[PDB]
Amino acid sequence: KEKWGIAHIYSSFNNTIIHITDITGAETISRWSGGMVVKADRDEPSPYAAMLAARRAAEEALEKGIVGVHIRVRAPGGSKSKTPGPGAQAAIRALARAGLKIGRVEDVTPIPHDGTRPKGGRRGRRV
Amino acid sequence: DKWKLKQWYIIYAPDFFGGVEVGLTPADDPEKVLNRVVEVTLKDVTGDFTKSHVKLYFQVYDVKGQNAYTKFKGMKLARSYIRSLVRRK
Amino acid sequence: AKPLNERFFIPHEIKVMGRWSTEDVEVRDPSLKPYINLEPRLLPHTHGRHAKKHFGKANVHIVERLINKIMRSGGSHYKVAGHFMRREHRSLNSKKVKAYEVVKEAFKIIEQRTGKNPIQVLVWAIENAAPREDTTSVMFGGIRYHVAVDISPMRRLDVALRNIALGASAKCYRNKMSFAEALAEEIILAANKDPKSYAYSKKLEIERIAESSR
Amino acid sequence: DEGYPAEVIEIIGRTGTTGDVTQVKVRILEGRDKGRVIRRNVRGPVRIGDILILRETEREAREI
Repeated sequence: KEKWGIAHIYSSFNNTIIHITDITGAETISRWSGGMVVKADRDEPSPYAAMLAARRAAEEALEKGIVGVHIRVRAPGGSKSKTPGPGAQAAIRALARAGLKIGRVEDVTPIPHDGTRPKGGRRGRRV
Repeated sequence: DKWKLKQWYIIYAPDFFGGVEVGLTPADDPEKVLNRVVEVTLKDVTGDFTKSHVKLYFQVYDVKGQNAYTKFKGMKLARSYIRSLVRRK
Repeated sequence: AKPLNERFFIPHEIKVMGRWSTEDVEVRDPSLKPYINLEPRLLPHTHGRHAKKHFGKANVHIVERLINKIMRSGGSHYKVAGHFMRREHRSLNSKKVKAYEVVKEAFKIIEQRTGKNPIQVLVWAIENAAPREDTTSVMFGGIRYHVAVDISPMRRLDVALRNIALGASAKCYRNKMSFAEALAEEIILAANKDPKSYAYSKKLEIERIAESSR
Repeated sequence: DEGYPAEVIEIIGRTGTTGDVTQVKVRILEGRDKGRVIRRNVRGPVRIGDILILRETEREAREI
């Protein structure tokens, strides 16, 4: 009789998304992102915005009855960056603090086995 | 509010894994929970503390009035465990 | 004008200005308590002697600090209330006797209006006007970032006193109101947390900016 | 609000664009984080034994 779900965190260099679903992941419970909390695009990937979005999502999950969550951190992966953005550990800490028990913590970034060609050309970004 | 229309079903592991409880899932219609996949660990399924890196995937195949039983679909090893196993030299 | 017994006042006990005692003055802010000096002192005039030593201002009486902050012009390179206050030949710069008289009259007005200890009212005003957080730029990588930082008690007290002095100057600038009356009104408003006080308004603005930055 | 006082116990070093901020380690005097030692940036002159009124005890300042 324990309510355990899964908290998927999408962390990038432009935004952070916190999405709380059931144990099977087929039932959305709460979904919050930085852009729905902060007013500026530059502030979207900030750890403060991640913490606020995580707090709102945790409050919604607690209201709906979820008491524990399994963390699933994810960078964009694929041909894009494979490292999580700044607002991932902050979101995890906010989830732990807001009143949700924390279970397994794993990284589920999609790692290609020599997949598609990344964008930017053979010379990359030249800034 | 569609949330008040959702009922909670209890997910049951396959018979050869002991048939123990693994979680609860909300659903409006019982057919919508007839194909969901849940990921668990052998540590939770059996109680072995050493084998916490093994992940089992159970897919629901039957609903019997708030009791959704599952079948075995796949087993995987933890990515961190594999990365620790693989090294240079 | 002034009574002779006041023009030739002769104190007999060690107390601030010979009229008010700090024994009953209480500071309930743990951060600012060790840095507000309330030791028994009659004349608040140390002739400097504290600028040389690091953290030397922690041993200077709060009344003398207020007198020193008042002893100024009001504004030279910044704008207070949207105006410059460049008083060159008619400022209180290096006029400690004039600053002392102004502070004494302001304390008398505060005592008459409130009914409590003027030093206690000043302590309340400083506590209610001391900000707790600020913002600053930190250079990491190759560019800067604005982040929120805490404020040391020393800077808190300094900012509170400077803001009170600036508010008094603005209230007394080019109006029928005198400097002592303006200072008394500013101190009373800051103690009562009224937003019209310049120090309290500046504290609220700084805290809001810090909250936005963090 | 009233913040939470915390006592400074050790100083890391100087930090900032113009080097006007100081990083210290503080111990929460009271609140939900009783006894926890965290690290924060400070503006203004600071010395061991000072008390800072943190508006919150959540984000710890990173390494130098």
